[PDB]
Amino acid sequence: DSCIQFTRHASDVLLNLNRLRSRDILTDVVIVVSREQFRAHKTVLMACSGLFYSIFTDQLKCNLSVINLDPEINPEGFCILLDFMYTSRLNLREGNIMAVMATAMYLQMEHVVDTCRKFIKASE
Amino acid sequence: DSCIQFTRHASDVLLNLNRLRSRDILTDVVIVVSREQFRAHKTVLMACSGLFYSIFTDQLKCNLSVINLDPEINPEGFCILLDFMYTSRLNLREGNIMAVMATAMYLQMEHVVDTCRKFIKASE
Amino acid sequence: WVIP
Amino acid sequence: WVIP
Ligand SMILES: O=C1Cc2cc(Nc3ncnc(Cl)c3Cl)ccc2N1
Ligand SMILES: O=C1Cc2cc(Nc3ncnc(Cl)c3Cl)ccc2N1
Ligand SMILES: [Cl-]
Ligand SMILES: [Cl-]
Repeated sequence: DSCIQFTRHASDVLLNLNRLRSRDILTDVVIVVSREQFRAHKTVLMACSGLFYSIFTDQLKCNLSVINLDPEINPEGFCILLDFMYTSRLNLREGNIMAVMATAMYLQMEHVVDTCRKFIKASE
Repeated sequence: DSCIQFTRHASDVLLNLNRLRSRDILTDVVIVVSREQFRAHKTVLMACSGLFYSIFTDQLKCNLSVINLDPEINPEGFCILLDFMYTSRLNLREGNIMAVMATAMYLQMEHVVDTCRKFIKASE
Repeated sequence: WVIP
Repeated sequence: WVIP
C-alpha cells in the first residue's frame, strides 16, 4: 500500500493500556498466583503470552473471570512479567532471574526466555 | 530503574491485537457509522481516541455493547482510522483526506489531525 | 510520521 | 533488547 506510519503509535497505545490497568479500567480477569491476585486485560495477556493465548481462545475458559496458575509459579516473577507485558520493560536482576525465566517458560514468552538464558550464560 | 527494554514489544502487541480483531476474538463493542458496523476492543479504542476514552470511562456508557456515531461521520473515514488504531498505518489519499481529518477531529486523534492539516497545506 |  |  501507500500508507504513512506514526512511529510512536504502538508505544503510545501500550502506555495507555498500562494506564487503564493501573486505574483498573475495563480489566476483565484476575490471575491468581498462590496468595496473590493480579488484575489484567485478557487481550493484552493473549497478545504477550502463548499460554494466555491458548487459555482465552478456549470456548469455556474464554468466559472465566478468574485463572489460577500452577502453584510452582512465583508471584514476584509473574508481577515482573505482567509489568513487562504492559511496558516492554523487564526488571531482570540476579535475585529474580531464575523465577522470571521459569515463569516466562510457563507463560510461553519466548523473547524473555531468550534474554534470561543469555544473562545466565554470561554469569557461568 | 535498571530494566532492560525489548524494542519490538509494543509493535508485536499491537500486531496480535489486530489479529484478535480480524478473527473477532474478545471484541466487546460494535461501532455503528450510519449503515456500517465495526467490531472492536473498547480498550484499544480508548487507547487511541480521546472520544472513546471519554465514552468508555462513563459509568453508564462503559457497559454498552453498541455505540452510534454522529450521522455526519463517513464510514470509510472511520474504517481507515480504525485500521490505523490497530496497525500504526494510515491510508491517507487525496480522495479521502477530508473525511479522514473530519473523523480524526471527531474521534480526538490529534496526531492524525496534525498530519492531515500538513498534507492539505502542502497541496494549497 | 514516516514512509514504512 | 536494549538499555532504555
Ligand atoms: O512468545 C510468545 C508471545 C506470544 C503471543 C501469542 N499471541 C498471539 N499469537 C498469534 N496470534 C494471536 Cl491472535 C495472538 Cl494474541 C501467541 C504465542 C506467543 N509466544
Ligand atoms: O489524540 C489523542 C489520543 C488519545 C487517547 C486517549 N487515551 C487515554 N489517555 C490517557 N489515559 C488513558 Cl488511560 C487513555 Cl486510554 C485520550 C486522549 C487522546 N487524544
Ligand atoms: Cl516475550
Ligand atoms: Cl493519533
